[PDB]
Amino acid sequence: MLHILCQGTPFEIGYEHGSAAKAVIARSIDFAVDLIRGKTKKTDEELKQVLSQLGRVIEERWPKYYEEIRGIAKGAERDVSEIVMLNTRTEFAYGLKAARDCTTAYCQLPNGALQGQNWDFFSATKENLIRLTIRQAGLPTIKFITEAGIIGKVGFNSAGVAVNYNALHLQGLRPTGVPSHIALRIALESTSPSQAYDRIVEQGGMAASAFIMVGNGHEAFGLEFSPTSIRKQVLDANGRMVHTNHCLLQHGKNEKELDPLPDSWNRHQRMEFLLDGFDGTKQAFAQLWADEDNYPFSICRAYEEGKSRGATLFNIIYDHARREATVRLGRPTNPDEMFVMRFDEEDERSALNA
Ligand SMILES: CC1(C)S[C@@H]2[C@H](N)C(=O)N2[C@H]1C(=O)O
Repeated sequence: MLHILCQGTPFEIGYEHGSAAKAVIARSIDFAVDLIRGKTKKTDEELKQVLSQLGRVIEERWPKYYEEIRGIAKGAERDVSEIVMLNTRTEFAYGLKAARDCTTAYCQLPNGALQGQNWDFFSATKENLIRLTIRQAGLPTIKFITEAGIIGKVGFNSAGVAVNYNALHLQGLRPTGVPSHIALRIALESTSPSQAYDRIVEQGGMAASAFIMVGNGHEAFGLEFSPTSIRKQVLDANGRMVHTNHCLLQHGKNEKELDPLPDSWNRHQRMEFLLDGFDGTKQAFAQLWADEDNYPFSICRAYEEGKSRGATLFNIIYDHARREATVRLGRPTNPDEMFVMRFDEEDERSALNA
């Protein structure tokens, strides 16, 4: 998988990403444009203006992230609004559709916690998956898997903070709220899960709906959110946390979950069952993500035309004890690629600002 090392100012960071992933970003934009057009009757000109409005929000509220977005645009030779689109894709898509009309686990264990997910989506995006190592002086070094062009997704940092992301569809949109991928980046720049929690909350409200898990070797929490609800998931009596694509927590009376997939319930029940017979070993933990019960709608999801629109596109396993993330591209039953991410002393020097 394309691996880009980004360092320096926010703009320089964005620029390296944009330059080195130029052709991949073009594919990301193409795919996003197709997806977006499927959700709306609006003309492209109107869509451009909405994106200009969203860009102005990011510029005002998170100038550091906007500067990076500007760098990505410059390096990829694309319009800033196109990159803004990539970084607000879910929110943008949700909003347009309203106008018109993943399996994750954390296990606390004696020889170190284990945390992981499968990311399930349209297969077209798998070829657009890249990884970035981002060094910013005085902040944790981040290593994360993302679709080319997007500044926050799934990964971990030199401080041991590991993040996971699940689609969730509670109703509501706040265009001035924090986009999900910005919140992911905020979590990835934090030195602990507690700080991550604090800094996400600091934003004063989410733009839309998703689920985010943040953990290290000691503690972990999940967040189920809408623009009007932030509910915290904690470890159960077994030191476990499981999440799929539906609300497990009680939200306010006004909250409304929109068309979650039936298999989201099946997969959660399945993973909890699997973790019951789980012996604690890293080998067995890795095998959980290859489960094919209820195929093609399984934990290891398969694309099957006329049944399931997506597949598991990657799996990540955080070995908290060793601060290593094992990544398997494609379906864990037969991965396209497998590699281990780890921080070296240079990554650590940047984090210390030494
Ligand atoms: C296309 C997807 C793989 S993406 C969404 C969620 N991750 C899930 O499961 N789905 C599938 C769906 O919406 O059919």
